[PDB]
Formats: sequence, structure tokens, C-alpha cells
Amino acid sequence: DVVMTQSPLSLPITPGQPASISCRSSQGLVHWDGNTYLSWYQQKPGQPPRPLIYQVSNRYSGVPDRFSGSGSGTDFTLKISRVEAEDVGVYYCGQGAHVPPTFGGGTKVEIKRTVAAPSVFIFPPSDEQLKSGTASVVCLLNNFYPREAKVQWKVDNALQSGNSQESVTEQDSKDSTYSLSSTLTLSKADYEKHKVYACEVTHQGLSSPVTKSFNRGEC
Amino acid sequence: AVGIGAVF
Amino acid sequence: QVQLVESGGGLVKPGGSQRLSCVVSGLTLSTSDIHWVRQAPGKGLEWVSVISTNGVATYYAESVKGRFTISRDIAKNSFFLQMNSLRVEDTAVYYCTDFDFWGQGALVTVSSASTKGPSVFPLAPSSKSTSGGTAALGCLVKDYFPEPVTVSWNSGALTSGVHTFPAVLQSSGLYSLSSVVTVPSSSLGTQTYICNVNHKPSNTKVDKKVEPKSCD
Repeated sequence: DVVMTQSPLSLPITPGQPASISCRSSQGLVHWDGNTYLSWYQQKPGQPPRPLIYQVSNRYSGVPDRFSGSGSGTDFTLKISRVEAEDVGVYYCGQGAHVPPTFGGGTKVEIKRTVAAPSVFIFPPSDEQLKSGTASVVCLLNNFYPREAKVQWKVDNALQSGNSQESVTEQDSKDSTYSLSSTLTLSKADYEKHKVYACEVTHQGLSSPVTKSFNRGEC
Repeated sequence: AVGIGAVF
Repeated sequence: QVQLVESGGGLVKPGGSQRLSCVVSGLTLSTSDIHWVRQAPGKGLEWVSVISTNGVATYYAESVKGRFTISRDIAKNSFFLQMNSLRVEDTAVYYCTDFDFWGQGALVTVSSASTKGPSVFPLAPSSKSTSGGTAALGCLVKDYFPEPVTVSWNSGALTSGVHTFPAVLQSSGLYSLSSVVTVPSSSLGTQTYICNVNHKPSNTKVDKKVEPKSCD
């Protein structure tokens, strides 16, 4: 099988700046029909691969001309002359000259932007969930950059450990920010045992941590 | 297809 | 136009079978072989199988030989991947493709766990979910299996400011996710906000109105 080696694995880049991705094959990629089948694909989260380049250097229809492919033999390059925020995603090379068709491991293109502090919101458990028998407290950190953020849960001002889970969106295609959801999960009995529920957020964009909190049974 | 060659 | 429409994905026990289908429209099937290519969650692309334009030559990835069989019904422009003796490591989104064009994908989950539909709870906008002149609201989709669930807002009419988070696998072995949206706080009380949640594996469809609360 043809081994496809892609480099770099991660490519953070400011819009307007150029990017270059290397793909190296372990064999030549010339098919019996005489063509060289090296392709490049763009993939956004939850979407199939979008073919960008076929046969080394040819753009598929509608692909912007800031994407270009070059190379020969076993050495190939995808260049983005000036990256746009909408280019965020994972890029793959692939060969179609030998069975099995094989792909590179992917290059994650991440967009750099100015620091943006999260907006922080907190949601008590709903009455319906409380009727159900458990309590989920949700803390939302909205539209921030860079991706690193720290969330700490406090119950009656006691730091919590091991009872929360986090999820981060992929980088937004328009404003290049991230958002984060943190859920603290308690039994309903434990939830009713305490009063103050707090989500404390630290992030490069905040000169001091931001805490959002509520009192159970209170306004 | 233009992206891949025929198989045999 | 070219479309490759897939169907047949879902949850299977280890050792079970699934049949994926791919209906091709707008593509000249005499000059494009049809392939199956899969992608495990968080991983890259791995070619699975091919059937030739002549309808006879087929090939398979070593990891699926003897277990998967590709076929076609050219009269209905349809292509099939019969997946037998499935293994947890076969869990992936499967694409039918001719490499120029790619289907939307079909998620096949191989697990010993059972299907479970989600509960859907509102994340009501309140004082503690307000920042300046904007409010956040959402829906919590809790305790389901397997992936995926889809969430839209106002039947898809509301897209600006929506964030639907990747599901987290809880210690219970069940997934939970949230979908949120930020809106002008002056719109609360005149604009109705409804989250449309679908979990097809369990036949769950919920439309939850998320109403503002001065106090919770």
C-alpha cells in the first residue's frame, strides 16, 4: 500500500497569510492511463470531504484560486496563497493511482485571531429535570479565543472535583471563536442540600476570573 | 472520475 | 447535479450485520467506479471497497475482507455495502463516493450497549443567563445512545448565534449534549424559541419551547 505522509499535523495561521502543506508518497502515483492521481480535500466538522484538487494541480469547479497544488514524483504541495477564516478545517491528500486508495493523516488548519474574552452564562436545573430525579447545572462560555479556558465549579463555595464534564465547539468559520459548555451533575437530593452554585472562568481575555452564580430557591 | 483511475 | 444518497446506518451488536445503500443520481455510472470510504470518530479516511464500472471487478481493504461485500443494482443506480460480523473497530461514518463526489455519510455504531432515547430539558433565559443586552437560552439533550442527535432552532429558521456542542460520554455510558443560542434580550417575550431535537435510533422527536423566566 502507498504510504501518504502529510506535514505539518497542525497549522495555525492568521487570515491573509500563506499556508503550505506537504504530502509525500512512498511510491510514484502514475496510473496505467498515464495520469498522476494526487488529490487534496478539505473537511469541515460533520461534513464529507470536499475535493479541492485533482491530478496534482487541477482545481475542482468553484474552488477558489487561492488554493493551488503542485509537485511531482513522490513530493507534492498544497498552497493557500492567503488564508481566509472560512478555510478552518482538516485537509487531506490522497492517491488514486494504486489499489488500495490511501490518504494522508490530515493537517488541521486553525485560524489565529485577536484575543476575545468569553461571555459567561449559567443555567440552573429545570423543574422538569428535577421532577425526573437528577440535577444538571450548565455553564456556557461563549465566543472566546484562544481555545484554552478553565472552568471551576463551586457549591456553597466548596471547590468541586470529578462531577462535571466539558465540551468545546469547533472553531467558528466566520469569527474564528470557540464556545464551551460545562455541566455539573448532582443527585437531586445533593442539589437540594446546598444553596449557592457558581461557575468561575479564567481565560487569557479576562484580567480577572469571572464568576456567574445563583442561589437555589432564590431569585 | 477525474480524481482517481479505473480499477481492474 | 450529482447526489449520492446513503441510508442504512445505525446501532449493531458485535457480530451483527448492517446493509448500507447508496442511490446515485446525475453521475455517469459507466465511467466512474463506486467506492466506500470510512472515517472513525476523530480519525482520518480509510478506503473500504470498490466496484468497477463493469460491475464485476471488486476489491476490499484487508481489514474487512471476508466480512464486507460490495454490490450494485445498476437498473436502480444503487450500490450496497453488506457488512457482516461487525466489530467495534468498524464503528465509523461510511461514505459512498467516486472520489469526485461524496455522499453525506452514514454512521455505523458497533457496541454492546442498547438504544436509549434522550430527555430534553429547557435552558431558560434568566438574569443569570444575561450579559448586557443579550441573553442565552438552549436545550439540554441528556442520557441517550447511540450518536447522533440533531438540533435545530425554530425549524431551521434560527441559525445565527447557535452553538450545538459535541456530545460528552457520561460515566453511565450514555451521551449528553447541549444546544444554545444567544439573542437580543429585548426579543424575549415576543420572539418564540423552540429547539427541534431528533434522535432517529430511538424514534425520538421533541420540539421544546424555551420560555424566559424572571426567576427559577
